Amino acid sequence: MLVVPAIDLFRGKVARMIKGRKENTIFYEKDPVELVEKLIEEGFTLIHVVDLSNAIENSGENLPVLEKLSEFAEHIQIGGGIRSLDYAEKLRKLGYRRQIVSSKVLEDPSFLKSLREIDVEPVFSLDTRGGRVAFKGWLAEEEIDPVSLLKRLKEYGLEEIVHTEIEKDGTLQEHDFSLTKKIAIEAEVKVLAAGGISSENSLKTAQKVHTETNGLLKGVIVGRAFLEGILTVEVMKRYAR
Repeated sequence: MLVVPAIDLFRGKVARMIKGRKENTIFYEKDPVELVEKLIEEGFTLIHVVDLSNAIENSGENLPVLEKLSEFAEHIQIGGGIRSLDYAEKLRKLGYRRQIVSSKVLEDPSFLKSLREIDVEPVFSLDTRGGRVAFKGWLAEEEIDPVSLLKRLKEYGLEEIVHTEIEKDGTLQEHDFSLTKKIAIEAEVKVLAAGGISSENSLKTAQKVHTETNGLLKGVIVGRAFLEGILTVEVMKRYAR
């Protein structure tokens, strides 16, 4: 299956905001380009990159790094404030075909079709907690059943998502793959599992669910555990294949 290393970029540097809080931001002493280059060399074919400068500060400070990383764009799925077709087109020109989107799709689902018109694969970031859809701007919404939401978006062309159980990294618990499996099978969508991916058991389990779902669960995304060295590249590679 796929084992996708993930890194956040903020002001040109590899970063991480603890439990999604900007007031608690940390920077890793690792060059973003050398890091991605090493991952490509170690055999990883897909890397998850999030431009926090664009997402949080509406800043283009990370563009130069993303342009230097365009050399590996075919192996990168990029996210971070992608809310307009003009910006999606710019990233696609740089080679980023796989783009992570979320809030814009909830506001205007036709955005999905529009992205496909410029040959972008819109990967919807589905955030959940306790099995319920949990998005910053949709906390009062009547429907918060994951499968229900996805079925609605498939009518608009949705085919793949990143399913993140958002509280796992904070509660120091591992991913609950039963939910991911249910979403994959019932909504019939391709899924990359995220959140609580910090142990070999989680990788072992994901590989099993990868099989039980006949491939719908494409693999997992390793973020905090990857950058913190909790999950070594050796172990990650063992399940990459």
